Amino acid sequence: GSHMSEEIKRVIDEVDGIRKGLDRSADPRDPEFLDGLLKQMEKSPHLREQPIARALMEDLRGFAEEPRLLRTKAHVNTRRDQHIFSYFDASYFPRLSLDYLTYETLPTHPLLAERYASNTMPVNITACSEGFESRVVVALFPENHLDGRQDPDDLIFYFINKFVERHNRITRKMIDAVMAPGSFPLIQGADDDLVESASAWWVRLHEFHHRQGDMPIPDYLHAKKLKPLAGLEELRVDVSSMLVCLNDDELPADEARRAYEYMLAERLLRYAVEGIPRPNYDAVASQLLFNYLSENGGIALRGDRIHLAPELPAVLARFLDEIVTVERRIHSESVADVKAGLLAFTNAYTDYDDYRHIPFFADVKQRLG
Ligand SMILES: [Fe+2]
Repeated sequence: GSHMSEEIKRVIDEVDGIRKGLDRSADPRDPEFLDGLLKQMEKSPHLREQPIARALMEDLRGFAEEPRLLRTKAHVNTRRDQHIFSYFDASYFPRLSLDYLTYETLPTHPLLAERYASNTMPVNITACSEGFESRVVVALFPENHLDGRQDPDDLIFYFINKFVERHNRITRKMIDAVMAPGSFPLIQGADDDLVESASAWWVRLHEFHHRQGDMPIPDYLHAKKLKPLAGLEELRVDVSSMLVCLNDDELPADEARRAYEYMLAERLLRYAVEGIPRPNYDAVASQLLFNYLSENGGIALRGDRIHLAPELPAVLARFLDEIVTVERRIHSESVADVKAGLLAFTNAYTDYDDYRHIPFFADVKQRLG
């Protein structure tokens, strides 16, 4: 390798060595645990030279008095370099602990980050410790750090290489075997660099739209924690994103179009089949959108193929309007009552027993891998 790449491998091999011996049953905030971790790190000769590791080490040393990873997050948020290293404690990323990555940025069109700014970093992982190999760890959020905090400057990271992989492994196959021929002309058989860019558009518009509307997630997180409502919210921001891709004609047309089709294929196909024995919240949301589209003339089933209707962009805007109409009630009714209204919308387009994978996708999951 190059000289840097060899040194990074030495840094990461040290991380992987400490990490695998850590008592993971312990409370990772316990001072004896952290002191012992600090001592292994202080005797870790390539790791302890890295600026991010020195920030982490000082944060950890002071953690009892100051339970913030203040220097670690300042390093990452200012992007002093493209190294991300910390001690993570995330319920839904259980394999993350003492973990280290380097990333490469992805170029995005200026009007995208200009008109639709958030603190979102779509990046590719270029090297990492074992925790970041977990296929589950497709993003990284400020509160996943040991201090559990999210603050207004914090950058959110999405590992686009992992989304491209999911597209290559599941979505492509599904487009061919599930959609009508000709459904997704700009993204069908598209090159990975083009999927990559579509996916970076998706995450950027996704996070932007979370913060938009009458019930934006920062403020209304708890209103939207129930599985159907968590899923309906993700649907709201993805459809909003799709519609920006169709309606904002100042965006480059091929890229916006490619992003649009990527988002719709991912939502209609890959997210719709996820689920151990039963659908997850993303799956239920895809079920919801699918049923809603069937029943309102956005898509039709014939031949065991989804056919995308000419007026799908109109049915999408109708869909988003029904959510916004319910969410606008927040300004005059109780949260409990607006939550009941959101729930009533989802129940009209899903099947609950937990939720059941709808029969069309039960057969696709059966038919395909
Ligand atoms: Fe989201």
